[PDB]
Amino acid sequence: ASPASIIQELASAAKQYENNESGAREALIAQSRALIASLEVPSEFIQHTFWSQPALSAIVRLATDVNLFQYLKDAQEEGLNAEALASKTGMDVSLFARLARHLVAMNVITSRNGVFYGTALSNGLAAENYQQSIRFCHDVSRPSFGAFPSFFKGNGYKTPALGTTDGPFQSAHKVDISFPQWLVGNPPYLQYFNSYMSAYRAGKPNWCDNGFYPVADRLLNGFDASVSDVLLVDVGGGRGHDIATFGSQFSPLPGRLVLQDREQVINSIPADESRQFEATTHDIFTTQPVKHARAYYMHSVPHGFGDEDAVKIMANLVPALAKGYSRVLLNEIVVDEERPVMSATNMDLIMLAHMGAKERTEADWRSILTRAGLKVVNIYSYPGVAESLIEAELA
Amino acid sequence: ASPASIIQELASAAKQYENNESGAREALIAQSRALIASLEVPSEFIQHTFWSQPALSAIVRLATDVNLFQYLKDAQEEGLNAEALASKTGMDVSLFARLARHLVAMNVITSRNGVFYGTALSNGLAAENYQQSIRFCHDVSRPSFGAFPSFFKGNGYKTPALGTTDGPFQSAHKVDISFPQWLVGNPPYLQYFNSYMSAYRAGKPNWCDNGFYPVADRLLNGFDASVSDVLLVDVGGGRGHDIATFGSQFSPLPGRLVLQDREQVINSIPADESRQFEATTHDIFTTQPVKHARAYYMHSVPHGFGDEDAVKIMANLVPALAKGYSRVLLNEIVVDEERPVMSATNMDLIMLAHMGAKERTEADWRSILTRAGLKVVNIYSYPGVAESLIEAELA
Ligand SMILES: CC(C)=CCC/C(C)=C/CC/C(C)=C/Cc1c(O)c(C)c2c(c1O)C(=O)OC2
Ligand SMILES: CC(C)=CCC/C(C)=C/CC/C(C)=C/Cc1c(O)c(C)c2c(c1O)C(=O)OC2
Ligand SMILES: Nc1ncnc2c1ncn2[C@@H]1O[C@H](CSCC[C@H](N)C(=O)O)[C@@H](O)[C@H]1O
Ligand SMILES: Nc1ncnc2c1ncn2[C@@H]1O[C@H](CSCC[C@H](N)C(=O)O)[C@@H](O)[C@H]1O
Repeated sequence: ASPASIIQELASAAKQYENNESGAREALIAQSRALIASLEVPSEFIQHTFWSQPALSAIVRLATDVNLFQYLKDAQEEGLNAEALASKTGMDVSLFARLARHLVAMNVITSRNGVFYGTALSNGLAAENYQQSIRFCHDVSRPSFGAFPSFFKGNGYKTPALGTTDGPFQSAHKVDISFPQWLVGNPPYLQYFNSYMSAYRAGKPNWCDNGFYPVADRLLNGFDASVSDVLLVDVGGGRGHDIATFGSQFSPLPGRLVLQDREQVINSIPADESRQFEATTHDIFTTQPVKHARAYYMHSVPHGFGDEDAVKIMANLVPALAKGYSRVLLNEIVVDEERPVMSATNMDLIMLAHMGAKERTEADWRSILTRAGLKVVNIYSYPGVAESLIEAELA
Repeated sequence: ASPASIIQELASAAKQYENNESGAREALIAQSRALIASLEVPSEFIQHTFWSQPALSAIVRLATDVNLFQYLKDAQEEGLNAEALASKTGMDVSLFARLARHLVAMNVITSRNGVFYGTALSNGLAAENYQQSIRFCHDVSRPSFGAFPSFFKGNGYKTPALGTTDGPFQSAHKVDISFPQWLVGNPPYLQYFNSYMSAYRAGKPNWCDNGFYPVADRLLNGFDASVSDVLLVDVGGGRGHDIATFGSQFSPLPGRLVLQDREQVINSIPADESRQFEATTHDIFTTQPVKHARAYYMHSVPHGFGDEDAVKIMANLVPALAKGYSRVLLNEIVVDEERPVMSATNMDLIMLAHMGAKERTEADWRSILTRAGLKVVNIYSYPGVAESLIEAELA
């Protein structure tokens, strides 16, 4: 694809974005990235990859220490010059200006006549769940990626055997314990991860949104309280962000919403009397205790585990499924390995960097499900979103 | 700015690029990066900044250990599938494909029907000087940026006072010596750096190219061998790539070209009977030994030093200058703090993370030059080129 060819494909993607077609925003972004690569000389690729981006990561991390994005949000259309922001942040003015000027250059904040102004991005990054995501990513994930070359040279360029305890995460952070055990042993990073989970794919269509999975036809239609008064269980749902969205979309609810996660996660949920779900403790490596519910939902859970654990996780739902009633809803990335895209590779490498795990093709998922005693009904996807929704049933 | 307005500017700069207008390639990349910023939601920014790019850096680093880009260059348009490259690189084929698919998604290589192919980018990165740049950047510069949050938290968010010994480089690499001393004390990174200086801005218009600095009218016109038989001294020219480029564009040369650097750099230059310059050792903090030359040229040298040192560097040329004849040519970034651009913020932060130094405005440079006993004749710039060309003369 020549630059002239990409310029045309970008202009055609822009028209579809203007027509508000699904995924056209994401397609317009990917055409813009392909155009950059077709134009940059190798020296510019070196400067962007190893100068601009590591410095951006460092400054954005430093932003969470000094309240930078919160000050620019509160300053609104007025903004703040370098002297003002240096005074609020407690920073040397020349230091601040130099760092903020990289943010301007990287399109994270804007400047005009010496004044700095928030963006929708920087205003969005001021929220506490993004603050804690930035901290987790820079303090925890970044060193694991930095250790890929030495670790894989040291292990013979082998895929980590057990995944849980012989990967780049353990070498970077100088431990011989698994990443979940590391989380529990290294506060505040368990809590940052719990906040992070409400942010890693936010602002994208949800599995249950309109045009994606037909929730109303498959779940609400035919829901039967004589079989079970539970409508949906979110197995591994974290603090509940996902099940909370579902409840808001499909109210009045005909049955209960049950959140399941580990006790340390469940205890972290802020008390709210408007809550529509019941926050419960359940370990996915034991048999599912809620019986015959209309739907059992997982999002970004078995993708962190090897084949045997992924088969157990799914098989532990089987004893609770009511034949001809209970849906198994697996909300996970399905790798199309003939068409690689960044949404899948990002998560696959994040899975390698933390859990020594991997993302899966439709064939791999079909195999884990069949071994678990389940079979696929249908797979649903939506343009622009990373994950698919695999509906499964008792084999 | 609005996406629909960036869409038009991108299309406008596309027309300018297809007319081969100066800097239009660089403006199209900039408009492409601006559109992506206007479209990406914060969660996508998080995944790109904190997953895609650190993963990209490490895979490009790992590529230099297993001869990847070279194998893809050898394969030319035939390419290699995952099993073949895994065999050649000595990696598990599953691990290789996962890492190679991120290079595909990030536009570093391409894929069709399970075959991977090199690009102009990956083919260019196979060259040794880029291989060593990659090694330097991921091993040496990467941890320096990674220590920015903790270092400036600890030092009070202050500019490094001395710069050389009190910076994030010393904090990241657990030393209290200067970066130049660290280089000498940590082979092979000195020589990696020396190769790196032929790559960090390669493929961009040089100061002496057509439409930039008028070398012929200012230097060749009026060259007077009765004053001196030396046409140009490159003060701090590394292994001589810049002075070699100059000699080839302006042959047959009317006078001598003299390179000056540290002996540990000069004695790393491959012996070459076709070379057009004389390779000499000279310390920029001693008086310039070559007397009355037509030009004394500096590229990316005093930007690495504080004000007092940079004055000495420029001042040490003054005793050698022939009044009304000798030109001083300083080829450095001139920061426009009314217009932040990646080309200057990149190298400014690079200067901070290695030398504790900074890039300078036109006011800063004029003040240093005046203190050195010099005055500015003119300042030359070129669309899309990071550096300017400041011509100075005896005050
Ligand atoms: C409370 C306790 C007993 C132990 C800790 C339990 C725990 C949090 C375990 C981790 C389980 C797991 C599948 C993690 C796998 C996982 C993701 O899925 C997602 C989306 C992300 C990351 C990740 O590691 C990540 O770094 O960025 C997003
Ligand atoms: C051999 C010896 C005795 C001493 C070592 C002398 C030495 C190499 C000192 C370094 C001097 C100096 C101004 C360095 C400043 C400098 C750059 O300019 C450029 C373009 C780059 C970097 C950099 O640090 C960098 O990291 O990426 C490109
Ligand atoms: N053994 C276990 N039992 C129950 N939950 C577990 C578990 N191991 C990991 N988890 C949970 O699985 C989740 C994976 S991250 C996914 C969170 C949420 N489903 C979302 O997509 O936003 C985490 O919340 C983690 O606490
Ligand atoms: N004290 C000193 N005396 C002479 N050269 C020095 C020096 N300190 C640093 N240098 C040289 O200054 C150069 C800075 S990097 C710039 C290299 C080259 N001018 C280019 O633009 O590509 C290095 O080659 C380094 O060896």
